[PDB]
Amino acid sequence: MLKIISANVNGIRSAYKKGFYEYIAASGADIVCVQELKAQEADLSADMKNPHGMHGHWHCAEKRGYSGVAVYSKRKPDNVQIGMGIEEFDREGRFVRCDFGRLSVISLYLPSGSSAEERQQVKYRFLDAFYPMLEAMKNEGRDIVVCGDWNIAHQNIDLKNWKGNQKNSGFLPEEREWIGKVIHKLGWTDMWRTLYPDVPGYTWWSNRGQAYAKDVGWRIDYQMVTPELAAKAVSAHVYKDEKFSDHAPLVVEYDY
DNA sequence: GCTACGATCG
DNA sequence: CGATCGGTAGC
Repeated sequence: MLKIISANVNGIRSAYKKGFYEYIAASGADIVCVQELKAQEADLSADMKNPHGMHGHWHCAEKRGYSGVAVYSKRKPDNVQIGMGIEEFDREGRFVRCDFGRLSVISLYLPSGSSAEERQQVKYRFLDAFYPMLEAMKNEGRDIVVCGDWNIAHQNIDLKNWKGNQKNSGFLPEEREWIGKVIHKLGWTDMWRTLYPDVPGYTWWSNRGQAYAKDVGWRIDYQMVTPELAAKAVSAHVYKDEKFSDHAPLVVEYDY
């Protein structure tokens, strides 16, 4: 079985002190896509680049302790693409792609717009520039899994307080509509929602109040999958036995 | 300190 | 409903 994990680690150095390194192996994952390294290559230990002898490819931001994504895999990729090919966003290290024969897996960290209006605008620009990339990849006809933190909840079921967040970055009408377009217009499959139509499956919880304790969370981490491979998905779960971050790892198993 | 990233309650 | 009520990671 092909096990792919998507985990926003909220600082790889921090997560490695919480037991995330051991989790990489114990999970039995074949491919692990991580987001928010919050570190540059020089700050990464050998074990943070190639954990447990796994191959690894990362894209770090130009600013220190910020963003950054990576893809670890037991198998050696026959091709690697660091960045979207758009400087505006590659400055922030938000996109990595690895090709494994007929398969391709991406680690994505989509920009947040909650800090300020200017960052919301930047986020919308990212949607504009990434949408055509999703359409192209979809047209490749090959098996593709885009894991990562998309920073958008799609429907009411995807967050605890949908009524009160309709004017907040992450659940704005325009954003929800964008996700909807990716799924239906482009034809991508929200793997979790298709596997478990009724299960909320939150993957993130705010630091405010007692959000985590009360399970006041959002589902903003995805594995968007192409049709053929999506139909081969057998199960998935949000790992919460341990906590290495304010995000929880999203695990999906495929009958390849 | 800084940067950067909405649950609670009146 | 609108007003106010931010913990964390790394610099």
